[PDB]
Amino acid sequence: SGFRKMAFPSGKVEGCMVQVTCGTTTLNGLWLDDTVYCPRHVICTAEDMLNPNYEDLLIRKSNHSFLVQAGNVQLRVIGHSMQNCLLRLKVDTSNPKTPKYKFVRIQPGQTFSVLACYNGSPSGVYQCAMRPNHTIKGSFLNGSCGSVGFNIDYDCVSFCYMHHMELPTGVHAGTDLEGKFYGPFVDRQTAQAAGTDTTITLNVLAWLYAAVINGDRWFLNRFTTTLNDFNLVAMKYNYEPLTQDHVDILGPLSAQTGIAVLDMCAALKELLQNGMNGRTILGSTILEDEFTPFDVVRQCSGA
Amino acid sequence: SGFRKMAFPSGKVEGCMVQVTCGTTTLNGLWLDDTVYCPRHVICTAEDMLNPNYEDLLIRKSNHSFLVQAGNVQLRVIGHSMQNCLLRLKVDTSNPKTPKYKFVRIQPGQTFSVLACYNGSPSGVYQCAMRPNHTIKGSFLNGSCGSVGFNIDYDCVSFCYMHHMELPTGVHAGTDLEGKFYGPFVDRQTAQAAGTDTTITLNVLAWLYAAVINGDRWFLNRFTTTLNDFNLVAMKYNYEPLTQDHVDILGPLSAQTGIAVLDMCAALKELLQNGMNGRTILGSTILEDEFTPFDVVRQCSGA
Ligand SMILES: CCC(C)(C)NC(=O)[C@@H](c1cccn1C)N(C(=O)Cn1nnc2ccccc21)c1ccc(NC(C)=O)cc1
Ligand SMILES: CCC(C)(C)NC(=O)[C@@H](c1cccn1C)N(C(=O)Cn1nnc2ccccc21)c1ccc(NC(C)=O)cc1
Repeated sequence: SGFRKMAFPSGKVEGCMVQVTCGTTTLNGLWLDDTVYCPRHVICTAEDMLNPNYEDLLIRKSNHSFLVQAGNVQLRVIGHSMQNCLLRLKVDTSNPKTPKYKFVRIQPGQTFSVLACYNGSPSGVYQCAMRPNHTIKGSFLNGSCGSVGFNIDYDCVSFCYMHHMELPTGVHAGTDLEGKFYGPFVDRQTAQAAGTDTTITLNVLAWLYAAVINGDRWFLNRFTTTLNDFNLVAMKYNYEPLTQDHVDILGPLSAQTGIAVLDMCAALKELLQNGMNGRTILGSTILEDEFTPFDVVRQCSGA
Repeated sequence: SGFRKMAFPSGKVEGCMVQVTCGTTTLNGLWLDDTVYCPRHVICTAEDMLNPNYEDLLIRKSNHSFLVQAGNVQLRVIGHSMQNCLLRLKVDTSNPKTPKYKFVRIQPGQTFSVLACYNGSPSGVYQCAMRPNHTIKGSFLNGSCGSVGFNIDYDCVSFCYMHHMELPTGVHAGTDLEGKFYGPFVDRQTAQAAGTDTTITLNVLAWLYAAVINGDRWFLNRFTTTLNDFNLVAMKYNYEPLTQDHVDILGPLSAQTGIAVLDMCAALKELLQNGMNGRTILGSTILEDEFTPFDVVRQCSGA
């Protein structure tokens, strides 16, 4: 019993974290096989950040310009190149702790674990969602760039996020591991801002199923709804429209609990319109949207 | 920026987790140097759980009765003994991944990370508090016994919890790593129940300081209070009394933010009496009590 925001164990990722220094700037990199990946902004002076020509800035850098440390062991850089917003530093040693891995680009609404790191040293782990506006509501301080986000599936690590910057509202932006940003953001000094965000409807419905599995049932009613009529209430309360794909994804949780997807939608509609009337759901007074259907099933497991 | 429930990176602990089997029962153990620690109930049949004489049950067990696996490598048991509610299984191999470590008994209100494990394989990590009633509100399924809780301080792992059981209300009980239970609980079948719990006042005040550091200030007022007058409101709303020790602990956060401890107490008193009036604090509508002052300082870091 119980339901917690839960992160993947971080060890397989800790074994890949290194410190990358270029001049006075230090941040983190990810060492997989004989390559270290890190944000390309590591090569920039403060002045360069205002209008960087990264191609031209990189050409003036030498392999010797980069100091890479794995723990207390220096790794010699033998090649450097750029891939989108990442630097790929080829090194003289293949990481013996490289896990089975994949690079994946995740979709808005999906969740992942973040291993916050400073100076190549892991400091904490937490679970996030990629928001509809392509930011994450993380916890990052200066020095955290190059920290990564990931999921783990049967000992295979799917890396999905590398941290590049904080935005003025204090939320966070980065790239996939091919170096393409999530969202319209750019790695240079501009007035860019996160767009308006939305609540992740599918995740809220998942979390209601989790509540039911854990014994909180008070919000279930005898009301019914159609997809159209639900989406009218979603729109008013700044929720994403529910789609048929979303309904299908909720099939397994619906079958386990015996509550029809549209019946849970009727429960959510009443929660939106009326509040909780002094009650809690899994100890929350807010409707949580950072658990996916997969997270619920994984954590509540079998029987 | 940002403030998240954050766990310690779990790698140093993952390297210590093993699977312990006795007959048809499998659970987890912690392998440090040449010893594996696990809950003593691993030796029990279902029938034994009703009235176990552990001393007598253990004497009939052989070193050969225990199957211990670290990953896919079998570790041979060369001695067995009991320490309070734990078994200590001496093994033929010292764990080469044993970190610097200490065993500590934590106090109610303090937080720690839990590495949930099944069949000796880590599955997830999350942050908990030891509740005033000596339980934890964890997320554990059958098979999770022997999962551990810990903190990390400069590469030293302080182990503080080993999981033994779930209680009827769905909260969780266990021991320190000397095998002494937290709370009045026992490792046998009885009608034992968690006692009434209380909100951890010191932690709520910490989390309000974290909000201020992150830019949420709306709850600050011009009101003042005394410790006595605050404790009257604490008592009514089922909060722990604030003590002078608690006030002293909040010194650093008070100095950083410039808000006097008793002035934050006046802010909390109004929040308790009046609600939020449609506002949130760090995205919460509830007053969070599972961050200690140390957690706030660690996560918000320096400047
Ligand atoms: C957080 C404050 C603002 C909104 C102003 N943004 C930046 O400072 C940003 C940036 C400044 C100029 C361009 N960008 C993208 N940046 C980081 O966010 C970096 N960052 N990432 N996570 C952070 C968390 C807290 C603070 C800064 C953080 C950053 C990145 C690289 C540099 N490099 C050099 C040489 O100055 C400086 C700042
Ligand atoms: C969770 C349900 C109840 C409240 C009935 N308690 C137990 O089953 C308990 C227990 C049963 C009898 C004595 N105790 C302490 N126990 C575990 O909790 C175990 N446990 N720990 N975390 C759990 C999470 C979910 C379910 C069980 C969990 C447990 C421990 C060992 C056994 N051993 C054998 C041979 O039967 C059986 C049950």
